[PDB]
Amino acid sequence: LDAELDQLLQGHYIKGYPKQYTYFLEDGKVKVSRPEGVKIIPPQSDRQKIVLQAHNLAHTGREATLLKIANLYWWPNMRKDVVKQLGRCQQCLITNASNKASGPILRPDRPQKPFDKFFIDYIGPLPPSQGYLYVLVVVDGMTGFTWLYPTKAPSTSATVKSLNVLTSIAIPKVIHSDQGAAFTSSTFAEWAKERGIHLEFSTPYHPQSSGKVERKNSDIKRLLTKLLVGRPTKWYDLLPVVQLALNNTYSPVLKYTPHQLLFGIDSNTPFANQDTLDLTREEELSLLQEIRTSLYHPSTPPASSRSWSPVVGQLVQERVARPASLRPRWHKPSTVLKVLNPRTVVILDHLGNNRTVSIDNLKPTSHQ
Amino acid sequence: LDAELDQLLQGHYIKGYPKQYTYFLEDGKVKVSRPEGVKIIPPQSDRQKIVLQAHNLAHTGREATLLKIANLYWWPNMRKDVVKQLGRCQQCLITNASNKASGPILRPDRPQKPFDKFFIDYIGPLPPSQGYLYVLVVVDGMTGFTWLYPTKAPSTSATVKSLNVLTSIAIPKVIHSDQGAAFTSSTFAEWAKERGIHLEFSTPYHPQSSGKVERKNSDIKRLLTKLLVGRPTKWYDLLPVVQLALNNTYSPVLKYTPHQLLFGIDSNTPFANQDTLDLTREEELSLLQEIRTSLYHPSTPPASSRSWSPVVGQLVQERVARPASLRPRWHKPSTVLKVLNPRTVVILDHLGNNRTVSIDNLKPTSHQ
Amino acid sequence: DRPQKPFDKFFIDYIGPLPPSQGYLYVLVVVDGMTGFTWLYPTKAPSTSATVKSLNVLTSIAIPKVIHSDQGAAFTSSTFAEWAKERGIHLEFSTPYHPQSSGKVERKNSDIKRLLTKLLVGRPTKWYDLLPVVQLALNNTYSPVLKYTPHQLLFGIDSNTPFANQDTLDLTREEELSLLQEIR
Amino acid sequence: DRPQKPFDKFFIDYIGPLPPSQGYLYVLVVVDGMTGFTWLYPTKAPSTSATVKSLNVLTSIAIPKVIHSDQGAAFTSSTFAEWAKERGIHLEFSTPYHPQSSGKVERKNSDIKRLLTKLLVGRPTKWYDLLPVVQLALNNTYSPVLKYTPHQLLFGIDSNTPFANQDTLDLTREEELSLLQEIR
DNA sequence: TGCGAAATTCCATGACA
DNA sequence: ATTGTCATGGAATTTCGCA
DNA sequence: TGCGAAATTCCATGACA
DNA sequence: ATTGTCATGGAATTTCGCA
Ligand SMILES: C[C@H](O)CN1C(=O)c2c3c(c(O)c(=O)n2[C@@]12CC[C@H]1C[C@H]12)C(=O)N(Cc1ccc(F)c(Cl)c1)CC3
Ligand SMILES: C[C@H](O)CN1C(=O)c2c3c(c(O)c(=O)n2[C@@]12CC[C@H]1C[C@H]12)C(=O)N(Cc1ccc(F)c(Cl)c1)CC3
Ligand SMILES: [Mg+2]
Ligand SMILES: [Mg+2]
Ligand SMILES: [Mg+2]
Ligand SMILES: [Mg+2]
Ligand SMILES: [Mg+2]
Ligand SMILES: [Mg+2]
Ligand SMILES: [Zn+2]
Ligand SMILES: [Zn+2]
Repeated sequence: LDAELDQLLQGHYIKGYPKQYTYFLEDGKVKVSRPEGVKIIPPQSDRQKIVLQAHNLAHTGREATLLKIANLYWWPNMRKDVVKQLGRCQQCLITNASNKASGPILRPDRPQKPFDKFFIDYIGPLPPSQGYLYVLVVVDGMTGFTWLYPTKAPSTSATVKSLNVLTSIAIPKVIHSDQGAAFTSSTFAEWAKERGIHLEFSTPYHPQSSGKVERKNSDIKRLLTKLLVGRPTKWYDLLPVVQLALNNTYSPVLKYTPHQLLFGIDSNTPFANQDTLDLTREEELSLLQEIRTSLYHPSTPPASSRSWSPVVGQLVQERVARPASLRPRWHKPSTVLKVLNPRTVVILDHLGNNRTVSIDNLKPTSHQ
Repeated sequence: LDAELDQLLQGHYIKGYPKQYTYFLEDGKVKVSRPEGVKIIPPQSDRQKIVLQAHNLAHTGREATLLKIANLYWWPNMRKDVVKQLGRCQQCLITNASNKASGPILRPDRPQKPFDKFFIDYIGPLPPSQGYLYVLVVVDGMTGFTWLYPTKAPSTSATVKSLNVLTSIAIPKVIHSDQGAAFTSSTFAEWAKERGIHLEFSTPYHPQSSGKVERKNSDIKRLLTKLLVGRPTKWYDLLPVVQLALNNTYSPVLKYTPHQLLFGIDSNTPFANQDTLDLTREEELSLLQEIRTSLYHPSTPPASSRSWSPVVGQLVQERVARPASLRPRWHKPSTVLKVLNPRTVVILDHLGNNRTVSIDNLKPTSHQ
Repeated sequence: DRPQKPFDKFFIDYIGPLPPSQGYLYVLVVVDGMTGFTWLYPTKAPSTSATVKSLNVLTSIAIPKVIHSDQGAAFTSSTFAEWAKERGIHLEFSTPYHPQSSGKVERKNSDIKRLLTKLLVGRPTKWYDLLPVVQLALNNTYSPVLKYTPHQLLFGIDSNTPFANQDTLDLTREEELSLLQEIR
Repeated sequence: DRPQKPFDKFFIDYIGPLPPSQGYLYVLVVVDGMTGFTWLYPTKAPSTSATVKSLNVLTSIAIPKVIHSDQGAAFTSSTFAEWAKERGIHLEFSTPYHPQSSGKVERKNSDIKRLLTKLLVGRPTKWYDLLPVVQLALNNTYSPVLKYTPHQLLFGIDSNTPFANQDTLDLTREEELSLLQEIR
């Protein structure tokens, strides 16, 4: 716009250009004497190209792009034009990191009864022991009572075999698992349908969702590590010992062991609690029903100073799962279809697929 | 000590045993009726074995070991005896995690002049490009000015070849590097001695120590990523472009580019700053000397609520570098010989070797 | 005298030899005395080795204070006695030729033997896969004397698999003739 | 008229053919007009390709506003002209047979040619490895006219390698006879 | 009605790779 | 069409033993 | 001597694997 | 015998343009 710049040279006011400055012509270009120095005022029709040229040098953000532009030019609301370019650079949007943390975690209510929800996961590969490499970990959500199964692979077949042994005791309402091949198979879905078991899946690449079993994986490995100090890593024969050990370990915050929450009475294990000896089994089960309901429940922690929470319609970006060397860590912008809760969201990518993702694997697209 | 328990049965006071309780004999053992219930008082000579038996079930900490013991027994200051056992369990000390964070980071003073200190490091392996797999990154500490060299391996030979090209410009006083094979070799030490260059090494497995170059590795990779979007990863021909791009990029906090801090004047690059055009080179170098000294310097951040700081004589434990599956993450306790600064320490392991380590790779041994 | 509790006494016994199913010929039966809860383990023999291998799985969940059995070789061996002493389990035997347990247990072992016989007819070689459903049936079976099922008495909650469809347990004239046909 | 600055003009030229050292036969010489700073690049030929390959390394550190050279084939080619236009570098040529630069530059190229000749005698095939030490020498060499060395004028600091031991640059009677011996 | 010490509770730290 | 968890050992706070 | 908007500064976040 | 660093883009704060 050389027409807009003409009125300025004459001396009459244009909204955006301060009247107190001296606008002139030199070397065939409109100039202005600003405190910083004499800058060139490019016509509106040239500004996009300048911003793009400045930005493209090192694909710089707001201030670093501005500082370059400001070396030669001046125009009203330069950063407004810088931000327009930053918001259109596909390379920057998919390569840059987020600088907004996720909102505070949710502390889902503890399942009310044992067998309401099981959390399952695999540990491994571990050093080979008797031809076994993996461990199938089953955690009852309410009690924390764990069942351990050595497997040769994290397969549907080994999960089914193990769970057919476990479910001889009781059948769970729900089985929560991650999106590992072993649990997302049609063979596993068929196995659950046949038994009235509902399969609930974690958002992908978010093991915090399976937090209950993940945390038990830490204790299993920590104990196996201790027992195997200065000996070959023959863990296969220790799984039963580890299982019994952990199921009978106090949780200092609850002041109960997973065995006690499941049965309301210690079995013939060392240091068995004898406090309900004079109670009848009915009096004992009545006290257990009371203990199970009065357990401590943590609350959501404070939000960090710079957190973001999802909004329907918001342009958001999913994190690349297994990013290759020298490739972007982010996918192209997506739109938030539904906000399931403040930490879970349904998105529609550029393909047109519906994906239920965790906000931990999302960043809000920058510059609107 | 069945002698100590005899005086108690008679009814006369012993320090530690509250007089208000009823101490008796039953089933051939001293008992006490406590609010919790009737507990057995084992003789002092039996307590160590009980604590060890309770602890060994799942190698439990203080409260979880106590809660088991308390199920059957009672004695004065039980936790004092629990903590004695925890402090002697080699398996627990080398397997358990720390729960004390390191003290706040140091913000070393910025080198005063260009060429005072160089920070060097390798990036790679990268996808092969023209037979090259690595990048030798050289960062001048004062300026942030970077030199990039493609290499076929992170070798002493490729470092020497590259640095012989760089040092044709100027020779540094110090070269700071990590403990990578390429820089710790005798051939590299010989190469530096020959040139008056002092080699300074980071504490092992602590890349924050090489923070200056590490941070530049992020920008190099981020820019290569952007330029290679939707194209094969042919990075070899982009190193020169990336080098020039980054050396001429503003640091928003300093309001200077690494080129400007090194030369005090922009070369014929896009958007070159023209503010010193009327100054003589001497006036220009005078202003540069002033700019170099007035640069922003960050200060140590606040200590976290539960941090630990090293003390000479303290029992401390070094982190295992490459821990194997099902093996302890910690080495056996060591003693702090000298405290170089609040974040660096000299230790003596059980072997008798002197090691300069970062507190980030140390935990203070628990239970004194 | 203290009220009866789960894990106070486990009653063990062997069922078989049965037709081979997945290489297995016997079922070790474990019944908790108080709750009446049943655990079934298929073995290849009524041996101490097989008893120990099976009971090592059960004792990784809960350890009984007492194990009760008849004078079968597998239970009277010095090996099985060493195994029990290690776990602090007291062994208890019924008089030879005079097997005694409890009313609740004697009745439970009858239902076990009958339910197994009922499902063996037609598929006598497919019982290995049926052991889990046989246990859920048995453990979700209402107790006339106690008002609660073994599952309720052990966990203090209702089950997600209530076996409301209380079946015959007795053989139909068709199953009866089909059973005598296998006896050839 | 604005004061002279570094990167305002780079004076380029070729030295050679020299005895082969590591396969190289020529040295492209780049002298900054203002500071007198020297960059040396060994080439296998005085070609546009070699000039472009060498200057691509230099222009990754700093780009001159103007390049000055004589009418040598490598610098007058349309390829070298395309290369300069791409980088916004103005090419400037001296009149054929009349090479003009500046007093500071003319003197610098004399020291370069002399220092090279001085070190070529005895080890004429080992100059590739000596190029870094030759440059540090040249750049840490005090300027009578300006009071400062090219290193000081370019970085605004003293160097860690001061070449206080100001040598001859002239050939000794032993080096003179040894030089004429090679001329065979 | 209050003191010193012991017992209990709190809770940041870190790992489930 | 879902969602972090909790053992750990110093510190902070409460309770105990006695008066 | 004070208003609205623009410009600048602040700074938590996250990655150097 | 050593030690974190700094681009990034919303928010917070300051400065500018005008009166
Ligand atoms: C392709 C690649 O293998 C994908 N993948 C994992 O990386 C992975 C992890 C874990 C799994 O259970 C798990 O299944 N996987 C899968 C996804 C499904 C199946 C292929 C396996 C896992 O537990 N960890 C440890 C971890 C780390 C941080 C935490 F906060 C928590 Cl709570 C746990 C994190 C890595
Ligand atoms: C045997 C094993 O290869 C050992 N090892 C590394 O793991 C490693 C890293 C790094 C190196 O430079 C590096 O040299 N190494 C070496 C040690 C010496 C040589 C064998 C290589 C490195 O930069 N990163 C990224 C990183 C991560 C977190 C940070 F806070 C920072 Cl500032 C950087 C962390 C991993
Ligand atoms: Mg998993
Ligand atoms: Mg996992
Ligand atoms: Mg390195
Ligand atoms: Mg590194
Ligand atoms: Mg019998
Ligand atoms: Mg010439
Ligand atoms: Zn960009
Ligand atoms: Zn231990």
